[PDB]
Amino acid sequence: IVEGQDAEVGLSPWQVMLFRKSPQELLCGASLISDRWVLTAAHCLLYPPWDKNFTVDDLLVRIGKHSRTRYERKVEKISMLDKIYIHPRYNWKENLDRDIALLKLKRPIELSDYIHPVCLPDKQTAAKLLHAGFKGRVTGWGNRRETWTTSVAEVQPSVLQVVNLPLVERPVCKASTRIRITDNMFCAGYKPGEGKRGDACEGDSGGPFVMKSPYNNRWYQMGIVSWGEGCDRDGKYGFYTHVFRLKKWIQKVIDRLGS
Amino acid sequence: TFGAGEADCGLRPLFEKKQVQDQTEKELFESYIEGR
Ligand SMILES: Cc1ccc(S(=O)(=O)N[C@@H](Cc2ccc(C(=N)N)cc2)C(=O)N2CCCCC2)cc1
Repeated sequence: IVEGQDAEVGLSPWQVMLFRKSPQELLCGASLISDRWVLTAAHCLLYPPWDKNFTVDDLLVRIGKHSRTRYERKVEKISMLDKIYIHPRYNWKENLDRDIALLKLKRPIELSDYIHPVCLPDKQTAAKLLHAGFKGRVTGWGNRRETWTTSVAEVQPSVLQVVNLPLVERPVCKASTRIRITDNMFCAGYKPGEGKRGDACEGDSGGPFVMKSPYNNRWYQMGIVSWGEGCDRDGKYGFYTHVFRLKKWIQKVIDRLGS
Repeated sequence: TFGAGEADCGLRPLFEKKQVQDQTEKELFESYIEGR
């Protein structure tokens, strides 16, 4: 998280972490939306240009961390995936439209203080809450700055980061990027005058953008950290999958069928 | 998984349930009354 501050223990208890089986790296954030399923960005799994194609037996998942680095025995749970669900209409070879995947876990997972589901948005919560200037929250463990690499980079946190970021109107999103923006995407971030900065960045992809309703005091996931041209570049905005615009698909796979 | 809410969902144990706001939560609640 560019311009992150350390998280309070317990702040994103739905935050899952994606990990390569061997050798051991963090690949993306993700969120626990049931005891059974993890939501994440499709690009965490299939991005062809970059040899990303991850088989179910190549990833395991981590729920309930705080440290990026050290296995917190007391609190943390490690599940392997039973199955993966990338969308059939995920358009990688153009603009990553519908960059959304799902992950079914082989165990059901056991909620703690520290392990707990976020709410999926309904109609009244999207319509009310998704407007320009309402800020929502981004978490994860990836870079605090843009990097190439050497033997590694330098810019990886100790602790889960937070930043809170305004949602950006569509004209100013469209206009920030050379790239074809769909009604399935939105952008967040501070406009150029606006004093504060902050962004997701490599490592934060897959993670949740959450918004808290003043109606019932709970959290809804509205975006998934999808993409950006750099990490927090002036003039450029952070791109996010409209989870709700795709609630169609999320329940397709979870109930097997049902529209 | 459901839409709308699992009854338990999105209500964090250490905060929601424990009658406690976290540190950067009023930034959001502010962004709403300054919006509409
Ligand atoms: C269409 C596109 C746009 C940007 C990039 S990137 O290399 O500049 N930036 C990276 C890393 C990244 C991820 C997320 C963010 C962000 N949400 N702020 C920023 C940067 C990216 O978007 N991804 C996700 C897709 C796989 C490549 C890695 C690549 C592809």
